[PDB]
Amino acid sequence: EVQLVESGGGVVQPGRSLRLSCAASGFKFSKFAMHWVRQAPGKGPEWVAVISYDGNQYHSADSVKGRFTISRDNSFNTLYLQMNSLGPEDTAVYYCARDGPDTSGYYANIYFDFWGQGTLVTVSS
Amino acid sequence: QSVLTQPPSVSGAPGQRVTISCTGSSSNIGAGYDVHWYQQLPGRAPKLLIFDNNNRPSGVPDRFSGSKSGTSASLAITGLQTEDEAYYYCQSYDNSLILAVFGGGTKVTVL
Amino acid sequence: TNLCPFGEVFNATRFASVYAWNRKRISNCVADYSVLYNSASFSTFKCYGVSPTKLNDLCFTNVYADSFVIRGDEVRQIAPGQTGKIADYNYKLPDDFTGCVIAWNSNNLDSKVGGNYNYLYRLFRKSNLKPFERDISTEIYQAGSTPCNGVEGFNCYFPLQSYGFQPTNGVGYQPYRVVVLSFELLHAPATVCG
Ligand SMILES: *[C@@H]1O[C@H](CO)[C@@H](O)[C@H](O)[C@H]1NC(C)=O
Repeated sequence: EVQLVESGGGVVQPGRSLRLSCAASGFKFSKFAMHWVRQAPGKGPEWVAVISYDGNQYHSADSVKGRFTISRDNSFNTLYLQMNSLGPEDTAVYYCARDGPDTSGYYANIYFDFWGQGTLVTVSS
Repeated sequence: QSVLTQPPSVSGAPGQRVTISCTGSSSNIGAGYDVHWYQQLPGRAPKLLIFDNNNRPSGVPDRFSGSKSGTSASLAITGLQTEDEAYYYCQSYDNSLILAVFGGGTKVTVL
Repeated sequence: TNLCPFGEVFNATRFASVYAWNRKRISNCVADYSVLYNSASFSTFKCYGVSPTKLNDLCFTNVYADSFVIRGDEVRQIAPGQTGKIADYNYKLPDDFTGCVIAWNSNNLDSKVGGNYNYLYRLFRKSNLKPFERDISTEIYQAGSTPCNGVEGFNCYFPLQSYGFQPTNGVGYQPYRVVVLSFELLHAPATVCG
C-alpha cells in the first residue's frame, strides 16, 4: 500500500529556519516526481514546489521563491523541504504529495493521487 | 487566494441530486487543460475523488460524476446520503501564472 | 469531393518522438493548402521546388505526412543537405527533396513543471541514415575496444537520450512541433487536388 508519513513541524519564533521531511514506502520512490502542498487554516490548498525524479530539475512557486529550498535523497527514500526566514503568513498544514501516473490528454496536466498526513507548522512568540 | 471560482456552500437532502460548478478563466481551463476533484473529510487529508474529466478511480461509488464544457466544470452527486458531509475541491493548471491552481472549495451539507 | 483530413495530424494531442516519427498516407480527398498557409501561427513555412501560393492549382498521386517534436535549436537541421545530431541519426531528407516544412512553437502543450521526459532522441550510432529511414532498435552501444553485452558499465552507453522540457526554459530549449510533407509529381493518375 502507498503510504507517506511526514514529521518536523513545530512552533517557532519568526525569523528562524526549519527543515522537515516525509518518508515514502511501498513503491519505487525513484520513478515518480514529488510535490509539496500546503493548506492555510480556513482556506483552500496552495501549491508550493516540485522536484524531478533525479533532483536535477526543480521548480518553486513565485510566492515563496528565494526562501524555500527542496532536496531529495533517492537511495534513502526521503525528501526534504528547507524554509528560511519564516513569516507570519506561513502557518499551514504542509502535505507531501505524489505526482500522477497517467493523465491522458496533453502533457501539461498534473494531479495528485496519494497524500501524506501533514504537520502543523505555526509561527508566533 | 483561489484562482478558480466556486460556490461557498451547497445544501441538500437525502434522495435527490446536488451539483457543484467550478468556473475558470481563459488561461486555466479555456486553454484545454482538464479538471480534477478531491474530497476532504473533516480532520483527514484530502483524497483524490475524480481524476480527469469523469474517469473515476479505484474504490469509489458511482454516485459521483463530473463533466467539463467551455470554461466551467460541474460535479454531480446522485442519490445523496448522510455520509457525504465534507469539503470538495476543483483543481486545474494555468499556463500564464505557470503553476497548478486550486478552487475555493464547497461544503456540501445534507439536511 | 471529400474534404481532406488535415485535422487529425496538426491537432493531434500527442506527437511521437523524433526517433520513431509517425507517417500517414493521404489519398483521394481534396487538399486545400490556402487555409494552412494563411493561418499565420506557424513560425516556419519553407517549400522546396514549389511556391506555396501556387499550391492550389496542381495535383499529385499521393501525399506523405510525417510529424515529430524536436528542440528549438535543431529546427534548422530539417532541410536538404544539413548535418547534425538530428539529421544524421534520426531524420534524413534526400538532396532532391520536393515538399514543404512546417513548424511552430508548442511550449504550452508539450512541457510541464518538474520536467517532461516522454520525448527521446537517438544520440549514439555507428553510421548515418539513408534518406527516409527509421531505426527503433535499442541494442547497447559498443564504444572503445572491450566488447560488452547487456551492460552499461563502462564505454557502453544506452543509445536513446531523453529530452528535458520545462516551461521556464529559454526560447532555444522549448519544444517545437514539426510536420513535413512530400510530393512525387510524376506519372500515374492524380488523386489530390481542388
Ligand atoms: C486545428 O484546430 C483549430 C481549432 O480552431 C483550427 O482552427 C485549425 O484549422 C485546426 N487545424 C487544421 C490543420 O485544420
